[PDB]
Amino acid sequence: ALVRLALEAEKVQAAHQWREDFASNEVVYYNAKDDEPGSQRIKPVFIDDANFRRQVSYQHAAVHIPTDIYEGSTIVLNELNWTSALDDVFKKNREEDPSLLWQVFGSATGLARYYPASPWVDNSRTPNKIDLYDVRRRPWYIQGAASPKDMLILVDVSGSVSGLTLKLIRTSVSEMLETLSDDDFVNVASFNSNAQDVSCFQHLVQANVRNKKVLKDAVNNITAKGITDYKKGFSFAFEQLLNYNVSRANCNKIIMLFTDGGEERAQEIFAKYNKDKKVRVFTFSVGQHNYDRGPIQWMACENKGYYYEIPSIGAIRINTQEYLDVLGRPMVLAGDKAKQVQWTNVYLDALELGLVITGTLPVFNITGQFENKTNL
Amino acid sequence: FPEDDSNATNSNLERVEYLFLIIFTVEAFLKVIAYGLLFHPNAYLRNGWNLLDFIIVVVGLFSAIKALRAFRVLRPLRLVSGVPSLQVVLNSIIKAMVPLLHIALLVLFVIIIYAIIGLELFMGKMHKTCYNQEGIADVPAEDDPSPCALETGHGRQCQNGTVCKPGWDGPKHGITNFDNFAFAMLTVFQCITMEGWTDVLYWVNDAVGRDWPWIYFVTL
Amino acid sequence: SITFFRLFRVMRLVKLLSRGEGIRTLLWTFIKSFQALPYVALLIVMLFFIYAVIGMQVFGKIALNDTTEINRNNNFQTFPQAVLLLFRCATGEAWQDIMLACMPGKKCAPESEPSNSTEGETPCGSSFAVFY
Amino acid sequence: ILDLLVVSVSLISFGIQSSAINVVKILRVLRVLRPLRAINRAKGLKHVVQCVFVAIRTIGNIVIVTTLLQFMFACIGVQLFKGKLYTCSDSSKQTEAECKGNYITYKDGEVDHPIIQPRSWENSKFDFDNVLAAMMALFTVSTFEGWPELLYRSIDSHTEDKGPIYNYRVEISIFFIIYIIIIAFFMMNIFVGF
Amino acid sequence: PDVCFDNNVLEDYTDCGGVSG
Amino acid sequence: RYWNSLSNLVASLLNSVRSIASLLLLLFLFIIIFSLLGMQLFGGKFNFDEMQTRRSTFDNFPQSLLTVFQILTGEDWNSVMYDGIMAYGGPSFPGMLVCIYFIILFICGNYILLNVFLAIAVDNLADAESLTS
Ligand SMILES: CCCCCCCCCCCCCCCCC(=O)OC[C@H](COP(=O)(O)OCCN)OC(=O)CCCCCCCCCCC
Ligand SMILES: CCCCCCCCCCCC(=O)OC[C@@H](COP(=O)(O)OCCN)OC(=O)CCCCCCCCCCC
Ligand SMILES: CC(C)CCC[C@@H](C)[C@H]1CC[C@H]2[C@@H]3CC=C4C[C@@H](O)CC[C@]4(C)[C@H]3CC[C@]12C
Ligand SMILES: NCC1(CC(=O)O)CCCCC1
Ligand SMILES: [Ca+2]
Ligand SMILES: [Ca+2]
Ligand SMILES: [Ca+2]
Ligand code: NA
Repeated sequence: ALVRLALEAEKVQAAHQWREDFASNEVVYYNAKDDEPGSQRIKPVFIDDANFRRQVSYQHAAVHIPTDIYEGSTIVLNELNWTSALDDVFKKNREEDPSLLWQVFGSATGLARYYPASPWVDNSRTPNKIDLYDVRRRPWYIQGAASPKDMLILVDVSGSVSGLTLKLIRTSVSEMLETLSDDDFVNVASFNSNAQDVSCFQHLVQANVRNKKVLKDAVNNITAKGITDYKKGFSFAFEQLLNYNVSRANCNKIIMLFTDGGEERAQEIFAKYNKDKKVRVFTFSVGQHNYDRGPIQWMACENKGYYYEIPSIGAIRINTQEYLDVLGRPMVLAGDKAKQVQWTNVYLDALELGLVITGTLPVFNITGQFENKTNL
Repeated sequence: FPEDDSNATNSNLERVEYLFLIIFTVEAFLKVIAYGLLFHPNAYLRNGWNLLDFIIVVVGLFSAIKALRAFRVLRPLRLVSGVPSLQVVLNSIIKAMVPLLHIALLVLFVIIIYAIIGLELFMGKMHKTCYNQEGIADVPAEDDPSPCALETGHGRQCQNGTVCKPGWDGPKHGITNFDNFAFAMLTVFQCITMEGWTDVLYWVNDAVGRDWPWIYFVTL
Repeated sequence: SITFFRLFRVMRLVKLLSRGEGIRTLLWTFIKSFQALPYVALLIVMLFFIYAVIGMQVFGKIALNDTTEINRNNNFQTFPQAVLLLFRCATGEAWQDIMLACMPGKKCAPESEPSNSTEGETPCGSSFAVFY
Repeated sequence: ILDLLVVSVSLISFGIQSSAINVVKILRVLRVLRPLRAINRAKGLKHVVQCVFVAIRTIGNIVIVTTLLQFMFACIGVQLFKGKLYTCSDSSKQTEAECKGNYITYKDGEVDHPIIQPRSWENSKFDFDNVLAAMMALFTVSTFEGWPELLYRSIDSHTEDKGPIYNYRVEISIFFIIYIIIIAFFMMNIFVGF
Repeated sequence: PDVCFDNNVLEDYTDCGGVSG
Repeated sequence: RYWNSLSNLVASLLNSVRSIASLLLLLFLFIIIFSLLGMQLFGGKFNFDEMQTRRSTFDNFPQSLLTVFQILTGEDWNSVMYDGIMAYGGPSFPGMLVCIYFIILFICGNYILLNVFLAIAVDNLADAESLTS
């Protein structure tokens, strides 16, 4: 079922014409979590079913759009326009196996289109019932968006980071740790004229619930003081990634620096520990300040990494889950041999269904494949 | 920087501080040797000598192992001594300021009297808030509710579960209040410059009522 | 409940003002400058009176609200409160915020004759308030 | 004007609903000038009103040149900040075409307290677009009231229809400073004339 | 797991987050 | 300039500027000294609250100059005084004397500013006396 869905989705997206005239012609779809120009809504019938412990309809597929994503933009409109072709294959899949549970396509733009149609979840409309669901952060999405990694979070705890930016750094580190799974290994270090571990681990750990809790509790107790020294910190980070005496993953050695700014590039350390660019370096500039952000971007660009800015709590959610786009380039380039179904851990369904396991298969973009034009 | 940081530029300034200190020290030594028993009467010479001995002391203390660097800010004033036709302006300004002593003393007496009046009228009537459950108010808490439903009828705690709860630090951060003597004098000085006195008047009105403090504020 | 008498004690400090000589004659000759003072004072209080009256006439329909520059202590209907507001504006305490608080779109309380606000239009327009 | 007061006394009920309510009840405030007219013979009018009129007449060119400089600075500010002073609620969006939804704000901070609020595109209170406008803004700046807020709002503006940066174009603040000094050079001058 | 995908030589990676803005 | 009712006044203004450039540079030097003192004494201690960065700080030199100018104009100096007091702990015997700084910055310099206006009087004394030729 997953393979057929992925094939149909790729074929439909390949032959699609971009447009910006959604005012004249509207996209018709049923939206969940409800009850604007360019969109028409659908009123379902919502019969009651015995398999799903709620009311569902077998005539169209519901769409969930997160709160911060406005459903009137042209990207979302095009997404709905070209994803409206998955309903027929959804119906065929459910007709083949009537015992089929939820089928879902989670887009990279934020919206998740699932079948059968059913209203989103709510708990008595209490004030503490805001919908913060984001399909791009669900583990069944992250496990198929990339491969296991060997992340080592390097945190700036120098004196120039005390204040709002230190709190932002702590929150960002917690949200970054929230994206990891059991197959990934992580450790957290800090540096202020001296690099040291933030907890009792001293090396990479399997990053399960207990270890992640320990790391979060250790990172929520750090203080800012002393001068900054990027050379010692990066030496420590590269040394901890060359252990091989412990259990590891050996799949993605990445260094995720959290800082504000500086004037040090430290070319010698990078030319010493990775001449062959075997370790990616992602860089984050956190808070509102007036420090130079040049060397940070140079570090992000020289190594096959990326550079991000997190100026407020609002951007933490989105600007900490974007590194999976960079880590997915080799998988896309491999292409056909990377179309393998993966099954995830046991977790509680967000639509009140119990304990479930989710199959996973990514979908590639193949527009202009027979002409080899863009490839960007 | 917040807590002892640097960017390789402050270190160079610290290094050149030694050169500046050496230049000033040798200049002072040669000048005092040339003058002998004459370096004393001139005030600017004594100021420069004080600056140099102070910077020697602070650099020695730093080499032994902080805020004394603030005295370096007194160095640019020496420039005024260096350039002529500028000290006469300061002398004229001082001469013009001299006959204002009576007015300054009268202002001091008035502010002292008003501070004492405020101390007598208000002692601790600005330490209550509409706390809901335990020492926390839903409002930003800067309000000054009624003193537990007494003769004063302002700042009523009728918000469906709000009490006086006399356990508050005070308005702002406990800085603007008529308790103690320094606080009252500072508040009177703040009100006499016509900056933010309306907020103080409103807080006092919420504390005790709008049938008394307005006379005090308008008279001030 | 009566503490007005204790305020007399600090008044003894006023005796210390009589000790000085230059300050005494300075204040004596300055307080003696009440010859042309009454006419100018009457002109100023007349200006305040007329401005307060016209303001309470046009800026009526009080809106008891917080964080809107129009509160229980900052009203525009009672004459002493209007005079206090004008005095505050003269002293220069966020008068531009007060001006912005009086704009054509400004919902105001139904405390007036429209007890249920059955008018649709906010009774605090004051299109010329800026000029005022 | 007493005749007008008569039309205020009479119960006027014309087709206009605002009859004898605000059209004429605001023109009846001219009742305090009657004592002035009565005491115009000596009393406090022989030299009080005359001196005020002479003083206000004798200023003239100073006021007109101050107004001319105000107009010039308003034009300069319009050419500088014509549409730059704009923002949105979440401050994470730049164009006006993208700030048309809802966003999460965490009360005052400390996380774990989400609050969903609509996105709105708003100007910087005191507008600077038209030359008819942007003069009351400079008047407020010259009165030393709220000018730091406008200064820090206009320091970090850029492009034409985009949101602000933290500290882009810090130097432009000197403009404001110059204006202030110029205004002072006239505000202290006028007193001297008197 | 044994299947790992990383470090492909045909990766562009010319679009970092700094030089593009 | 079709009228010439201000020619003597304009010439007097130009000469007065050329003469009181000394007063202007003295005021600028005073502002520089107090800005340096404020930057050294306070510096980056205005980030105690983890809510929002305050614009009026003493981090940089231009920022210190802007803050000193704002205080000199007298617009909203109480908030800066409160921030400075809260930087040194809170309301207490050692943590309250720093406000003395602000007091000086509000009086002596302001007095200097007033004296500047005094020079203008003398300038107009050169105009009215020139009115009778
Ligand atoms: C807690 C201990 C307090 C100890 C205080 C000791 C003070 C001794 C000297 C008394 C000085 C009191 C000054 C009170 C007047 C302040 C004032 O009234 O400030 C508002 C006004 C609104 O005007 P505005 O246009 O709206 O804005 C500003 C545009 N400039 O500004 C001014 O006139 C500034 C006048 C300051 C004169 C001070 C001269 C002191 C000379 C004595 C030195 C020995
Ligand atoms: C020419 C002006 C003279 C310069 C003054 C220098 C004298 C020494 C001042 C600093 C004293 C010192 O050794 O520094 C202690 C610090 C550190 O501790 P805190 O910062 O409190 O700790 C944060 C807790 N979270 O402050 C204090 O304890 C009280 C400081 C009291 C003196 C300042 C008064 C200002 C002078 C006004 C001049 C016009
Ligand atoms: C709808 C909003 C944008 C307002 C309408 C357009 C505004 C910006 C335009 C329309 C007409 C314009 C006015 C037309 C004529 C004059 C006379 C000139 O000597 C000074 C400027 C002034 C007074 C203009 C200022 C700007 C103005 C008021
Ligand atoms: N199983 C995926 C869900 C909930 C989840 O993301 O865990 C979302 C799409 C529709 C089915 C439910
Ligand atoms: Ca640093
Ligand atoms: Ca003032
Ligand atoms: Ca003010
Ligand atoms: Na698995």
